[PDB]
Amino acid sequence: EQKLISEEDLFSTPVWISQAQGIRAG
Amino acid sequence: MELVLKDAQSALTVSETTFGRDFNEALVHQVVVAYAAGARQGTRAQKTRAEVTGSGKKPWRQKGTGRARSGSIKSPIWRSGGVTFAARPQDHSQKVNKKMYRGALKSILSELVRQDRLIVVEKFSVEAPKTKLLAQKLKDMALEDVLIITGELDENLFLAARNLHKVDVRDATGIDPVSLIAFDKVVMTADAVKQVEEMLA
Amino acid sequence: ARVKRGVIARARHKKILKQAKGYYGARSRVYRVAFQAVIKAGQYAYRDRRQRKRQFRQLWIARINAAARQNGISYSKFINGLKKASVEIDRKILADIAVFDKVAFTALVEKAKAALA
Amino acid sequence: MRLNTLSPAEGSKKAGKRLGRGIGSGLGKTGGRGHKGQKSRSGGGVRR
Amino acid sequence: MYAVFQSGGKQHRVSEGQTVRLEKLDIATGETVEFAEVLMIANGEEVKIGVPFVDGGVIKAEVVAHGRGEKVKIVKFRRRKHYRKQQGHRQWFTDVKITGISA
RNA sequence: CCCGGCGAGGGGAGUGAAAAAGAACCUGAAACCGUGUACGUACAAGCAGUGGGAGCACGCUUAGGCGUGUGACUGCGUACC
Repeated sequence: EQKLISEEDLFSTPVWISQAQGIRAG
Repeated sequence: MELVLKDAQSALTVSETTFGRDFNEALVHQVVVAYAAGARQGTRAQKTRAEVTGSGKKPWRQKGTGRARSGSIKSPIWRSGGVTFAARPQDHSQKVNKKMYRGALKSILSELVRQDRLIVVEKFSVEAPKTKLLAQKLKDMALEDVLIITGELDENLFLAARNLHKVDVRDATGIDPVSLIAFDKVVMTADAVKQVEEMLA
Repeated sequence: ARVKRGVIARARHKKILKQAKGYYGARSRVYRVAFQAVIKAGQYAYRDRRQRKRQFRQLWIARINAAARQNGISYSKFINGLKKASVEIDRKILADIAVFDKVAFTALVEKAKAALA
Repeated sequence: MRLNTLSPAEGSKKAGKRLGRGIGSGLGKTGGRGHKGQKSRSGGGVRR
Repeated sequence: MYAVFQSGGKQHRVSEGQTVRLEKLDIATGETVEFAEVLMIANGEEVKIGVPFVDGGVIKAEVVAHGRGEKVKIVKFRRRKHYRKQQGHRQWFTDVKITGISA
């Protein structure tokens, strides 16, 4: 036993930009 | 201006300007505050954001992430490594004018007379260096919580008093403002008066 | 001289949640919401101590009118009648008398009718 | 005369300011600096 | 039998044995007060005022209690202008028991 | 000693000054989640408050329109920074 602690957890961080979509655009 | 000797019945003539003058409350207060300040071990510190251990990588960018902007993991808003205005060791002592100190001693001593807390004797000493011996004497004099000031640094008297919590022994040269206040009664030898008198004059 | 805040902060928050009992939802549970609710309670409370004095007089006036017209005179003339008869019984008392003693009120209508003619 | 019967001369221990401590103090928020501009800033202001 | 009288800069309709709460009167809690300015007396029959006040009309009463009413909180609050106050108030009163309506 | 998969969890007894000190073990807040009694609500529209204010339920108001709870109707009312 009952340690109950498998997880690090050490949760991951995404970065940075997949989508840069417009527009205004000028 | 005469202070009556306890048992010898030989009154002692003292300077009214030293032992017979008015109580200056504002002055005495200032000297007692500075003595207590003068007794500090100004010993402390904390860590500034410069002294917290860690590195100065930006934890995560000036833009694009949904989080609040960061610059240092040691920012004082952050958990760990706070202390915006960390302490240094410092000197808490204050200046006192020579004259303001002496003026203050005289006012307190003059009050002691008026409140019957000052006790004059021809002699004050003990035989063997046994606290028990002193204890017997003090009961006999009807004294309990008391400061003893003697003519010379008497050693037997000095040794016998050390374990008695309500008793302290002092030579005239080593007196201080707060001790003269901190005890119910104060005992001085004839010799002790003459030395204190010359000192304040 | 490090000061820990837990004891004082709880007491200050508890006073507010106590003033907010009976409010709906977060307003009686959640400090941030309760605090805004308790102030506004105070704002309204102050104001309606002024308003309360307005509402009651309008009620007394409205009732005297009905009772006055029952004895065959309008409010405006009845009051004028009482003034010129130097009757100074106020409308709190008159509206009370209008309800519980219709015969005494009729006697005040005559008193005010005599003066007015 | 005891260590708990001594008190300061009248008017001699003025309490001094503590800024940014709410409405009642009278100097909560902004801290006597007004709003914005060079004088309002950390380290902010001009030389002799 | 009831009567009408002025005392707290306000008027009250009262009968014998009734207790009525007035503005503060400077009278000890066992002494007797008279109200000699009475706006109406009504019994089987009813004598009302012409000249303000009943001619032969006197109300006698006994002071029973001085005290203060339940506390009320005053709040002032000017939104967005960094301004607020709070304040307390308790209003004084005297309670009197009507012991005689003299017609 | 029981229920219980020769289970996990319980419920008993016993130890223990006290197990609601019993191994996610000193005390043990709110957010949040629960069960239990009281009152309210399926014709009534809005910073949900406050000023009135009927009815019902408690505590007798322990003889007297008193304390609490709830509170239909209605009047005033566009949160903070």
